[PDB]
Amino acid sequence: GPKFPRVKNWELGSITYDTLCAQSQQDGPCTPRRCLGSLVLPRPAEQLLSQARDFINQYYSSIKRSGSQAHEERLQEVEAEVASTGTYHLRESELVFGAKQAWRNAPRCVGRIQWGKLQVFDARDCSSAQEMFTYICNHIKYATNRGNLRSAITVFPQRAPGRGDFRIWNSQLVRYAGYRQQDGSVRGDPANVEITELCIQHGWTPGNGRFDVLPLLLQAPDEAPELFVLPPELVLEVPLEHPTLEWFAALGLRWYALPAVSNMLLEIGGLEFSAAPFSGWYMSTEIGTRNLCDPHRYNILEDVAVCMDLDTRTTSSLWKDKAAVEINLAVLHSFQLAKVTIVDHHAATVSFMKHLDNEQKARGGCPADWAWIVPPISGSLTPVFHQEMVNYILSPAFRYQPDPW
Amino acid sequence: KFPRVKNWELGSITYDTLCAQSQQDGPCTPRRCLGSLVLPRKPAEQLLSQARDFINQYYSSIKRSGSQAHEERLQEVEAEVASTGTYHLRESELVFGAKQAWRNAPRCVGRIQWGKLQVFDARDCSSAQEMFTYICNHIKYATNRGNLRSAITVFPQRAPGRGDFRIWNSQLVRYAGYRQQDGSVRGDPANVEITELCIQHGWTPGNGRFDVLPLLLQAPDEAPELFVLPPELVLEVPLEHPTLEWFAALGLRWYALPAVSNMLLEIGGLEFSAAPFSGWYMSTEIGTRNLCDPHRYNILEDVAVCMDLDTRTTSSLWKDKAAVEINLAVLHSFQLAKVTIVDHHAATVSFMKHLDNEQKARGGCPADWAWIVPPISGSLTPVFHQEMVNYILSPAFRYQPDPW
Ligand code: HEM
Ligand code: HEM
Ligand SMILES: Cc1cc(N)nc2cc(CNCCc3ccc(C#N)cc3)ccc12
Ligand SMILES: Cc1cc(N)nc2cc(CNCCc3ccc(C#N)cc3)ccc12
Ligand SMILES: C[C@H](O)[C@H](O)[C@H]1CNc2nc(N)[nH]c(=O)c2N1
Ligand SMILES: C[C@H](O)[C@H](O)[C@H]1CNc2nc(N)[nH]c(=O)c2N1
Ligand SMILES: [Zn+2]
Repeated sequence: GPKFPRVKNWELGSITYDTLCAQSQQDGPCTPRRCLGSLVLPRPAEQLLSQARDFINQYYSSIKRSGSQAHEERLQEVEAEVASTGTYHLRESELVFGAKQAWRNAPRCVGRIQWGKLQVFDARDCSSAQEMFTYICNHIKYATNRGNLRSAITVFPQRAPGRGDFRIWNSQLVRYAGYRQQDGSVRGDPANVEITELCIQHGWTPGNGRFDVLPLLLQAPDEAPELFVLPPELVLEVPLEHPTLEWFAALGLRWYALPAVSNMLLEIGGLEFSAAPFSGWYMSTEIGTRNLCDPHRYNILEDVAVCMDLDTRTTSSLWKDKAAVEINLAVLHSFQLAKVTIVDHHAATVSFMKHLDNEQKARGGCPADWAWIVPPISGSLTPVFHQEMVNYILSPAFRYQPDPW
Repeated sequence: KFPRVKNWELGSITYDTLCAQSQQDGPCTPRRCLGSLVLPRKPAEQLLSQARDFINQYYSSIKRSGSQAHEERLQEVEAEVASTGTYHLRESELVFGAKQAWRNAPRCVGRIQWGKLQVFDARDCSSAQEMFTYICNHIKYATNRGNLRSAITVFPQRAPGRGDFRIWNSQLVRYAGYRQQDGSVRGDPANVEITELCIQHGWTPGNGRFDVLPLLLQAPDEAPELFVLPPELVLEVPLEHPTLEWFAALGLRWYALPAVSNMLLEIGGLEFSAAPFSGWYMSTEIGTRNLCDPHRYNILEDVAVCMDLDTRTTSSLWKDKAAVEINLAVLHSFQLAKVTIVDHHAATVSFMKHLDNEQKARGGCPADWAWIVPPISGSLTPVFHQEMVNYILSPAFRYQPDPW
């Protein structure tokens, strides 16, 4: 009936219509002819004004003062600013509204039922690579909260016309090193080879563990990146052990407790925040399945499989499956033991169902990227597998951005 | 420009320029992506222009475009359409179409096999009665005593101002689902509607968890007649776990032939509303979906209780654990009974070569990423890390409304 996407859940037979996507005024990667939905990365005062106006509108609507004289005065104030400085500034609580919106608007995040509880740290005053380090340390301390993790974000100055961006070069605040070996292999995390090399070029004296935390490479505007090392006590880690296979502890596997992305642009009302790191806490398959078992990461599947005594000779033993499950069980049980916040793929996807059900009533939809929302193990076994999803770009958004170098 | 496709496990990059040949539209626009939707939302030289293409496709396939045989065939088709508003395909053209329709189905992980397909021309069918005979034969050939074989049977095309040949059942083999007034459901919940359609057309229902349903066959503009499969055509496998003794006690079992009745074959503009096709199972279809899906047989918890696992909390991964034991029992049983089957690992590996062959022959391969990745152990298989482009090529297998 309705001229909007029909959306069906096949477990339950229930149907919904996404009316929110009518607000998506950025084009994604698909067209009538080809669907590029599996792609990870597909690729003026005039222009700013219209975005700004749309954000202020979103904001005043969020506090139910739409069309009020507060609202229409703010708007005038902004055009005034864009008029003389070619840009405009945000208010504290605007900023906070946007930072939560970009989280809420983020299609690849199963964790969004929490989008409301986000501590936003204003660092728009920060003026040095030194001070960035200080802000970042505060964040890590706060978000970690001794293993009782608290989602948070820290926002450094926005892009100014004709001036260097605040940029953090590492992809995450915590990243194990990747050491290109003499024989050709990589010691540690192969995902992090290039940054590991860059720290080195910039002065890092490098270890040779599998699990060496990298220093940060913080860049203030128009200045060469500066190297900062994290105090080992600030970086909580969890040693991985298994609840019934006593040998698993012997593999010496560790993961860090805090997932903190630091290379993503945060966009609000057309304002671009190039340094704006945020943190939540892990879903257990991020560690157990992708980070530890991906062919092109630590690739520890055959190794566990062999200790397990499995038939790694043939696919049909499902030796890969048995191994990956027990590795995931180990990530779960270890974090639990350590009193570090962790959520399994079942419980996370159940909560996302509730989120969808929530956002249905609240906005008439929730933009979602099915491929990224369905766990990388036991897909069919989680509710979101059977849940059709519409994906579109809403703003404020978290965007990808070129590596500074 | 043209889509840039990357493998995130190897670092390789391809370019799908075969997508440039899609002339059907998909559910997506630039503002919204509806790739995850299971179904869509639902004059005469358009037909001709579909036929002219297919004929060119066919003659280019056998290395003879522009030639005489091509030229004439083009005009044959033109003339038959101009005078009758439709036309017909010669059997070798049909066999080609049917094989392309398999090759182009973006949801199939098994297309490494696409050249090896037995085509039965059954367009000289004029009754429910004949339909049944053609189907009984499909099964015996395709089943092939458990050494399974890919086959399609093509019943007469749709025709303007006449009803359609239809097979009402979703698959030639399905288990009856009886809704018991207790809210609950005996058998396969996915099959309740068709079970009742069967009952009401005078089928004598059983009350087992795995009751093989009869076939409702419908020749044009007549009521569907009801035929019963001879038990020795329905090859079934009992499930049993290679190390868990107690598993065979579960009385589980699944048929061997996955054959689909309700889809529509489209070739050069012609539509075939009855054209069932079969292959062999991939183990996860049975082990994960059909037995563990909450809305199917849903045996996840029972098995888990039998494994003495911890139902109490999700974080013991009991769901995951039980599932893997199930998929194993399906791989065990089938391999023990010498019934063709393939595990999800073996399957996606072959698909990767298929992707590579396709990239070299046509410059691409239409793939539905969400359907290619198995229902367990996603990233544990190489297709997870492979970007895919999706689009509708013709010939094509399509969905179509149930005939009621
Ligand atoms: C609080 C618990 C959270 C959980 C369990 C969670 C879970 C996840 C997971 C599992 C992914 C996919 C990761 C991958 O495979 O790369 C993801 C992606 C994402 N999350 Fe969340 N998240 C949480 C908090 C947050 C917060 C606080 C924010 C923003 C302030 C956020 C923003 C995002 C974004 C933008 C992505 C997309 C990643 C990308 O585009 O590369 N998440 N999240
Ligand atoms: C020979 C071994 C084969 C294997 C292992 C295989 C595997 C699969 C799998 C796993 C699916 C996903 C279906 C689902 O999850 O429900 C699928 C779908 C599909 N396959 Fe294959 N297949 C095989 C043969 C064939 C043949 C012979 C044809 C056609 C002649 C075919 C065409 C299709 C089509 C059209 C779909 C989409 C089904 C739908 O939309 O419901 N495949 N196949
Ligand atoms: C807040 C957050 C929480 C959480 N639990 N997990 C989180 C995981 C991420 C991980 N996103 C990175 C995934 C990726 C994207 C692009 C490319 C490339 N090229 C390589 C990898 C980000 C934020 C997270
Ligand atoms: C050739 C073939 C081979 C094989 N191994 N498995 C195969 C499985 C199928 C199963 N497709 C059914 C999936 C579906 C589609 C639409 C709706 C609806 N509405 C509900 C379920 C078809 C063909 C197969
Ligand atoms: C090619 C494909 O998009 C890629 O492997 C995706 C698949 N799904 C994913 N899902 C999540 N959550 N994170 C990922 O990095 C990916 N990678
Ligand atoms: C909603 C979701 O797209 C739907 O359940 C899909 C997901 N992927 C699938 N993949 C396969 N192979 N078969 C399916 O039936 C489905 N179902
Ligand atoms: Zn799409």
